[PDB]
Amino acid sequence: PGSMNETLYGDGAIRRPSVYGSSIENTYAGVLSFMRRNYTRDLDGVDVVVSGVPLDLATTFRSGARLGPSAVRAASVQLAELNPYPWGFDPFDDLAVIDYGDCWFDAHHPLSIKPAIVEHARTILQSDARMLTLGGDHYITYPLLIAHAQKYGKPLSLIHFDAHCDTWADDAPDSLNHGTMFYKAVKDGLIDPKASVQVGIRTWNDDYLGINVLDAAWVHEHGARATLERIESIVGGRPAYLTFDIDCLDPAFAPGTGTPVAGGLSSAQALAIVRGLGGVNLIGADVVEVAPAYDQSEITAIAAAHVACDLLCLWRQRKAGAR
Amino acid sequence: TLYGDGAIRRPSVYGSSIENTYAGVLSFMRRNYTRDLDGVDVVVSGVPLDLATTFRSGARLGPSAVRAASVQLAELNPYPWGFDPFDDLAVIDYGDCWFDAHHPLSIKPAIVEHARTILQSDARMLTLGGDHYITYPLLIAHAQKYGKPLSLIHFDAHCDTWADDAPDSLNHGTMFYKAVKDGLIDPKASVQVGIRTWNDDYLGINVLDAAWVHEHGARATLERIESIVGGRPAYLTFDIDCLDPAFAPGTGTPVAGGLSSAQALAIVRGLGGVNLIGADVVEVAPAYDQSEITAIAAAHVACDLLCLWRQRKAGAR
Amino acid sequence: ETLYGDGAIRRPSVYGSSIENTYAGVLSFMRRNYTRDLDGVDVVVSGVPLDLATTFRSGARLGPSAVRAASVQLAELNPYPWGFDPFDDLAVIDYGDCWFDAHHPLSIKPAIVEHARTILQSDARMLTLGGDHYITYPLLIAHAQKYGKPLSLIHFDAHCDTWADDADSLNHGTMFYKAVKDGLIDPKASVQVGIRTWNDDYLGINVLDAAWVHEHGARATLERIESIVGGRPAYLTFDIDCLDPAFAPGTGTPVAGGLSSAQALAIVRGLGGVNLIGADVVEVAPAYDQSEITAIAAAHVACDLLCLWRQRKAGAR
Amino acid sequence: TLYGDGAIRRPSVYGSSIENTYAGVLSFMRRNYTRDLDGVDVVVSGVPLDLATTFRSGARLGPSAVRAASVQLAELNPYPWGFDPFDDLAVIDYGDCWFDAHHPLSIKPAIVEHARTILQSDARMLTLGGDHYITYPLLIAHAQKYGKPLSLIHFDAHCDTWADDAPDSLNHGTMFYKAVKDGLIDPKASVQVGIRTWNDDYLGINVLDAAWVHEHGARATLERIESIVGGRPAYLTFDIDCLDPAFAPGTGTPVAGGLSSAQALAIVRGLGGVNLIGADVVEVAPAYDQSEITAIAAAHVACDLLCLWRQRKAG
Amino acid sequence: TLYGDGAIRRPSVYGSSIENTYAGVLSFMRRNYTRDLDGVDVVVSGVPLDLATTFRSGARLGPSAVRAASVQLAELNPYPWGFDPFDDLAVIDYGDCWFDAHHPLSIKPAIVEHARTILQSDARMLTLGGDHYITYPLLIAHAQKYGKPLSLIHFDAHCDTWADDAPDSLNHGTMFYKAVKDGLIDPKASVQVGIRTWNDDYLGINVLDAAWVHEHGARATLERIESIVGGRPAYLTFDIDCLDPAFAPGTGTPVAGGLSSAQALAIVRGLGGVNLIGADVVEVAPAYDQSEITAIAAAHVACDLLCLWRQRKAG
Amino acid sequence: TLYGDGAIRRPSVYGSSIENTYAGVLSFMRRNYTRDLDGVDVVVSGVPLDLATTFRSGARLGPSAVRAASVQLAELNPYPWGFDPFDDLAVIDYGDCWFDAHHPLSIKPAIVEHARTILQSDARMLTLGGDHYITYPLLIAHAQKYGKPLSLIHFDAHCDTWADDSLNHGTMFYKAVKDGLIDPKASVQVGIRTWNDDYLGINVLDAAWVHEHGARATLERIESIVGGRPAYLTFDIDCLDPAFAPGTGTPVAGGLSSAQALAIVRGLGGVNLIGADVVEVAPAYDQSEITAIAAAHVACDLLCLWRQRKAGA
Ligand SMILES: [Mn+2]
Ligand SMILES: [Mn+2]
Ligand SMILES: [Mn+2]
Ligand SMILES: [Mn+2]
Ligand SMILES: [Mn+2]
Ligand SMILES: [Mn+2]
Ligand SMILES: [Mn+2]
Ligand SMILES: [Mn+2]
Ligand SMILES: [Mn+2]
Ligand SMILES: [Mn+2]
Ligand SMILES: [Mn+2]
Ligand SMILES: [Mn+2]
Repeated sequence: PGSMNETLYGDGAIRRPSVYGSSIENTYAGVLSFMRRNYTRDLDGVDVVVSGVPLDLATTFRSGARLGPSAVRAASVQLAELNPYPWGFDPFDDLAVIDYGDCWFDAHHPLSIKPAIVEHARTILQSDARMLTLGGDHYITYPLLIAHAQKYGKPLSLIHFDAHCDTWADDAPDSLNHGTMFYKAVKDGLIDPKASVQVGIRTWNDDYLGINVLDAAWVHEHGARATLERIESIVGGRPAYLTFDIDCLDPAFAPGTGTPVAGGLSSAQALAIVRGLGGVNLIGADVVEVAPAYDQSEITAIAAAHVACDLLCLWRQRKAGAR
Repeated sequence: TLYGDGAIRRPSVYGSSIENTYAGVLSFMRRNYTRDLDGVDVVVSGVPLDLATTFRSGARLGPSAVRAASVQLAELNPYPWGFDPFDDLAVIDYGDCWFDAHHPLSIKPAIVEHARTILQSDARMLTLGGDHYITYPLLIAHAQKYGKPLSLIHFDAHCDTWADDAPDSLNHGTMFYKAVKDGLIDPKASVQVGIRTWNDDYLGINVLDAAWVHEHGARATLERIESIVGGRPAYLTFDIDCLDPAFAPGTGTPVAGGLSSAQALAIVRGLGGVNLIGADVVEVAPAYDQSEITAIAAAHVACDLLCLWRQRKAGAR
Repeated sequence: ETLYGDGAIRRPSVYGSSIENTYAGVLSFMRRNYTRDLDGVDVVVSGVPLDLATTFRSGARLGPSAVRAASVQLAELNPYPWGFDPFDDLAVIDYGDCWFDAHHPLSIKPAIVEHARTILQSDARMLTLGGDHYITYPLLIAHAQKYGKPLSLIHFDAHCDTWADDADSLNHGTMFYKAVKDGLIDPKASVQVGIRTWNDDYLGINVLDAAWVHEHGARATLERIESIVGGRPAYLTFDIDCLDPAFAPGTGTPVAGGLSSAQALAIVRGLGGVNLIGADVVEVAPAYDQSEITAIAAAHVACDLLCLWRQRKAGAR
Repeated sequence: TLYGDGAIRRPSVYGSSIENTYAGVLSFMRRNYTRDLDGVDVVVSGVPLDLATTFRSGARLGPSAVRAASVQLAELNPYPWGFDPFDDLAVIDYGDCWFDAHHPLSIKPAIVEHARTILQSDARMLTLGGDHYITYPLLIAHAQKYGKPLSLIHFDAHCDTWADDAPDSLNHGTMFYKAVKDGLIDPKASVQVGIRTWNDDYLGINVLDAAWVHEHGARATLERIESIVGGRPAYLTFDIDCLDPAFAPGTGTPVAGGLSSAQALAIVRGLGGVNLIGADVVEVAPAYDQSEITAIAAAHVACDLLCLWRQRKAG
Repeated sequence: TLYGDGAIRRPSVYGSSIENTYAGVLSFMRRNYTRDLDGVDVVVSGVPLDLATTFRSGARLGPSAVRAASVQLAELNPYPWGFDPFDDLAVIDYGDCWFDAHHPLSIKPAIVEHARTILQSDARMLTLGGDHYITYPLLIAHAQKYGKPLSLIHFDAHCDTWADDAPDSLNHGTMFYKAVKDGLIDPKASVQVGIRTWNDDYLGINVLDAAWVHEHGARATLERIESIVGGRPAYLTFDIDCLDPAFAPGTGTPVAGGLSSAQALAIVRGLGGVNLIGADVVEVAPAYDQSEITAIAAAHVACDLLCLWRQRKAG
Repeated sequence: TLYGDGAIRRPSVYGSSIENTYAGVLSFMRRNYTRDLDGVDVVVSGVPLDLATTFRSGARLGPSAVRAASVQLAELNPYPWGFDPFDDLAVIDYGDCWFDAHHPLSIKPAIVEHARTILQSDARMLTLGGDHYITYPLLIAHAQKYGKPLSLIHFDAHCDTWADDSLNHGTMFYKAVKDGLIDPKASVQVGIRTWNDDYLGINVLDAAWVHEHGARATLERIESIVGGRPAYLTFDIDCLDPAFAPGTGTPVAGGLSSAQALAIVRGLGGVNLIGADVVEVAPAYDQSEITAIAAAHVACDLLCLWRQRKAGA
């Protein structure tokens, strides 16, 4: 440890002295941080912080998303072995990404959870790192948006991939519900519906609150490039937060989720869209609702890890293009 | 509005109740459990058969798997419909066709009698399988009420028209050969969709194979189905193995290269002008299902069929 | 006038069994009548689908449905070794579930207390299916109202659930600490069986740890339980994680070195002289179950509890 | 000695071959695949039936599951026997009894004829199920050969003696009522082990219930079995649901409170005194199995039965 | 016409037998189990290797999983072909290549010798893996027979051409770098289909990545393949991880955004103009499979390869 | 006290932190992830090998599965011990032994060097497998430090003493005996239920023997056999019946319960325990983590034995 010209074969997440660079791993072993990034709470010189919020108390059907962050970390091992495709660079050579670990909260006092998540995000945002957050159920995005609006102003543009709009009316602000937190976000003025977009939608709301909806059928009909171009058109250059609910994907591709809805996107379609979002002013992102107890050979977590990897690459390109 | 267990508490056959999605009585889409058919528009029932299967068994548990997989569909108005179908359409869950499996020759007449009983009420039947053999006695009873020959709209990897001249045989792969021979269905005005297995003699039934559907798309498939059946009385039978094993792992005879659930639902949703007299959704085998995704796709098909009947009940189509 | 299929929704009487295909039919607990009418009822089975108090894996919210599905074989034959059909003499119904607004978690405790209050007003016994173990605390509140306090608790669990907690908290590991402080249970006349986790302060409750049960045997364990509770009113709470993970993999907090189902059932079946006022069977998490074996073991415990009540109603004990 | 695929390569019915455990032709314990019965001591075959089941289906795939689960048993001499039984005992894998499931009344006579054919060779049959109904037509053929009544040694959570006066029903829970009423088995000289379900009329068959076995132990159970059957021609039928669901989750009718595989194997291994004329191992349902543990326990039972016959042949 | 267990009963290498789909000897598509190669057109064999894997192990059980998954394909004429290929094409199941895993340096020559032996008969090889490393020693033997350099048609999420200058290494991700360096395959006349991982140096092999296939479709892809290989002797190697993890979860290195089985089969079925000299289907890992869907997709690919050979024999 | 991710945040190697059981960094029993061995009593490390397996592969993922399965054990004082071992015993998670799998002849010396390096610190090794072959190079390193011959306490359905450069998880204890690493007369195998023509004079308490005579009789026989000799304990999870340990490469019916196995291990406080491993967990075959959970319990109890021995010294 620390010896001159020490080669780092294995366990880079706990051994690498710098936030930059990859190191050799056996894919089936080694410390399982997200894409093997350094485990640390030190935020100096960091561009992106990956962290987990292991919540499933706000779920309406199956529970299990509390284990989502660990599942996505475990599923990210192969993505660490090679330069991401089609990017063809190692993003960690010039993008400083760490794994913070998780947002602790006291589940047994559930009204403390929302402020715990706001404070977690507030703390990270004081560093000027971007947040890439692994869920956990979709409720987490509401306090994340609160903290993001503090830093980046309001209203924000939301880019929301989901089978569900999560904007069903809820007359109780204090409720812990993964299906009504974007109703609250709109009512709080956190997000601008006319400059926001929901992609892969295939469930019904009497009032989508004026948010642009590109439903699953629309995506299938028009294709990924058309979808990507419509997203760019809607958000323009506004500060945008991207929230990816893995149940956007068809249950064939994402069986490991609490509220599966037939007729969704393939991972190919979703990734083609995410990979093309380089023109967007992406301020923060999350990937939510992975429930490993319902996963099958980790395929859901693997797809979630790919989304997260492509989000990192988008940030690498933004940093490298401004250099 | 009632909170919890609407299937056993609502005094009316109409309307939805508030449920926790992970609890409450598990009838199909939470509809009232009852054997009283008076004023009912659609009867959901199960026929828990797998004795006719040629590969894996397990379809005998299909009806309970489809009921359990229907809980999310009861929470919201179906998409893209945007109505609660149960405000205007009276749908009940009858429970199941009982039969003595240990006397398997008694099974065909038990299914015919189950259907004859329900059809006496003028309700439509939406039947959950069970293996595909069940559709043959169901068609016998439907031909009694609606006349013959019927148009068959058949989603499946398999034609189920392989030759079989033994009448009393119990085979999920030959009952539509028997159906054509009995004059129950008109091959020229029938259509098989998603086919990807070989028969030397498809009996003149129109076939839109899986490769055809992939090449031409859902709208083209839908329009070809409409062209073939026209205004004729039609029975729709959906074998979940129509879908690729990726979308429907939970089935007895999986065949690679099938439809997505997005394709299949796009087709079914567009069939509202068809004179659908009855329907079934078969071959769900929960022992081979993975996180219920097969049963979920089956429940979506069943839900869309109810929405087609709601539009017709309401005078829209 | 024996009915064939779907007895739970068809029998006019609360007494008696019907013929079912084991793989079909309405899935109430042991096929008992689904009803909210408590008149003349001896035991009410209900679910409380909670998992918000869990400390490791979630999933117990689906426990009640899993235990119901797992009870189908128990309905087919007279329970063994009893050799009677308990439902000829004991009126048992399935009430469905306690509804609650999960998104307002502070409302859950009073919802469960009210559910139990309502049922206990009928003088039926409650046999409650969990759900995480927190449900037992509000169940005890309601039971102590009816039957007096302090009650004797017979608690099967790998966990004492008596770890100190100073605060309205929702925790399946601290509710028996609250129960003791509230004066709901008498520690000296209470017993915890299968314990294999550490507490600095077991609150004077008698502990028969898993190793003690293995060393002394089921008969010794039963007799020690009986000695501890004597003739006092007792509530029996069975956390399925009492059983070793080999027998009960489907649970949120599995701990190695537990009881077999043979051991647990030998104990429960022998508790016929105890004044059991109520009971529950908790912590079944079907997402972690394997070929339903956990839910099957839970259903067997519940069945035996019913048989104990039948024997008491019948004057045999 | 041959390397790989001994089941399709060995010219002799005797002897073992070197296999990679994770490859090679999957006959039962790698035995020769053949229909030639000349000079054979034991014929292993499958009857892939699950049409007679009352709860979960799946036992139709039992024989293939058991064969796949037997790979490790072929690698070493069985324990505690410590001999390779195939050096002295000629055992083949016949494959399966074919039947037309779509004509279900043809199944019973197909199984009788399957057994009658093999029994003409004087080999013993070790049959892999398949649901328990298969034991009834197997007993019909065995009674033809060995005389009636036979002694039945029956390991099961279920007595399978519930009344059923329709002879041609296909029911895995009533076929031993038919066997008793037909005079195929002598109830007074038969025994049921691991029982933990209720019948109002056990037909006078001796029952050693699961609780009894737990209380008294394998040695006591074994000795009671011997006392009941004495030297009478005995058929052993092992329903894997005798084992607790923890040990045998892969079965159609799981009942809590069962035997461990340690208990069952200790009993079976001790049966060298029994005049064992034929046996089966039934109700493995691989769709419900978990990491093959049920099929593994079933393959162990079958292996031990082969070892019992090796010992009897030597004595 | 025989009823049941045709793999061990048919005296001729041609023709099909009646099987219960859920029973019967489990050779690949029920073909005769034999090591006799006289008059044989195609030999199916397994190479149960996973020592060369970089992530999950489990491919060692691939050959048995693909054989089990092939039962339905044997019941009907393959679609859309509409003929029984086994009436005109003599296909056998050889069993597996045995190797001493405990001496891993012996594995490569064992596989070369397995292939050399089979190829002396002029039968084509259709080989079931096993991890992708197997294709390297297979290409060595194929180059001995058919000359060097061969055209490679490679379906995979991975190029397997990452640099590796240690000769004796056992690595499923570097063996095609070795194949190119050894002059076994011609990069300019080879093609990799479904690629979605990065290499700084694809060695000039033509790449049609997963995104390209999704954009342009099966017909455009198959036509580009034909254009690249022309009439050169071509070896087809199909890594099941070419398919998206939704269709092929049972594999050691799953990568999102892959092909459907509909796309892959449409391409493979269209390759009748290619001078196909041998083929393999690799990386099925049944411990990670879900209701056999991966092994089923793999069996479908193998079936279609057999139908291509039947057509080429007829031409 | 820290709330969450103690494995990467605690400045001291002693003490526990508050964790949500379903979250936080997944080191073994949440111990500090570090390669600094100064002042360390026990080093937990993984050796993710399955190249030596004879049936199912999958043990390469064993160490990660055992780590993940150890989360509940970190929440409470271990039972029946009733102390937090980490207040007095310094335990770290080193991570894993790296090796180049694609050059398999390099693996044995890599494992030896791994152990040699850790043993230079005087910490004890508790190693998570990985297939059983790992114990052979571990024993080589341990015999270098502690002298030849060692006592072996071996829990397994398999004797691994079948007669035999080879990489084989079933022959490495034949080599160990022939190399003079272990003394068979002062060694013991527990749970055995597979056949060898020559058990090499090692004392065997087979599965049936344990079932017949019980855990107390077994543990007393063990203590008797090994006396005060330096002893290495190797626990193959397939010692347990497949009902308790389905997640393993070579499952054999008729095995021990976790209750039996833990009763035996917990009672081994008189043994001069110099090193230990827990091997053959294959998570691809595990069912609701039960195999990995039993393996984590065995490892926890080994830590508790060392805590007691440090206190008794
Ligand atoms: Mn959402
Ligand atoms: Mn959603
Ligand atoms: Mn069909
Ligand atoms: Mn079909
Ligand atoms: Mn508890
Ligand atoms: Mn507990
Ligand atoms: Mn039976
Ligand atoms: Mn039975
Ligand atoms: Mn490859
Ligand atoms: Mn690949
Ligand atoms: Mn070992
Ligand atoms: Mn072992």
